[PDB]
Amino acid sequence: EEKSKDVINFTAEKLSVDEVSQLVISPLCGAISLFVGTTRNNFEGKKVISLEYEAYLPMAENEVRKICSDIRQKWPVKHIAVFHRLGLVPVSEASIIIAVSSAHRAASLEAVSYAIDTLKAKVPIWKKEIYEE
Amino acid sequence: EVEEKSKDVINFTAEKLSVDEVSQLVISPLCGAISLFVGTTRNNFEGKKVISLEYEAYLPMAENEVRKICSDIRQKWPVKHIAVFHRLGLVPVSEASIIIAVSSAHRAASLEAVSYAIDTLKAKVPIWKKEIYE
Repeated sequence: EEKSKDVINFTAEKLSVDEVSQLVISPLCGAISLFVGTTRNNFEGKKVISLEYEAYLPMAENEVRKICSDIRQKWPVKHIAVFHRLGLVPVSEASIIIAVSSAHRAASLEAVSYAIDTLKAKVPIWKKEIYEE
Repeated sequence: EVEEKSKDVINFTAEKLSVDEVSQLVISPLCGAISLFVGTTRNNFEGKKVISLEYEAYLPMAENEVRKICSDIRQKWPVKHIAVFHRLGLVPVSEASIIIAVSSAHRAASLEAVSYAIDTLKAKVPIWKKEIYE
């Protein structure tokens, strides 16, 4: 018997795809799907050196919990993890990592896609592009 | 605006797979999205307890089929790097038998590519799995 987990974290720290995958590991699961959001080095023509992220944390957390609850109603997932970085996120570093685990791949795949689309659509987190001055 | 040659990294190996090492292979400054799928040995199958899965790959056919998958992906979606690692031999419970990673400018490509990749690999690539019980 293993209680299912929702691990949600907003943090200024560098996100590690390894540490996050570990959080959703289970012997009852055969699939883990992940999404990693990275700072791309350009936006509409100009060179980007980093992205800066801000949020109203309480609200943001609450919205991520809604997403988790919704996921668990539509799919038989086991563990979910959602990490978002705040502050400056330099090029090629991760601003968001999501991971979901399940018995079979369909659930985890569909869950992760929904998670990322929904988070981008519904969570109060903003970004400012930092260029070269 | 440097050119960075796009990569297809395909590997069959008896070694333990690392989700970190595989993600590194598809990293790009031109990409904002990396999607991954990790296949793990589940500890049961139709009632009975499983201790490991054993995988055997018909080669080089299995490589050739993974290359087809990569080519097909690149015809429909604007992905940048693809990586497909499959472990062979005994893969104990909770360890990874397959890690697929795809990167792109934007998330739709990488999400869609990875699902297509895993479904298609399970459908078309000649790898035999035998359940090992207790």
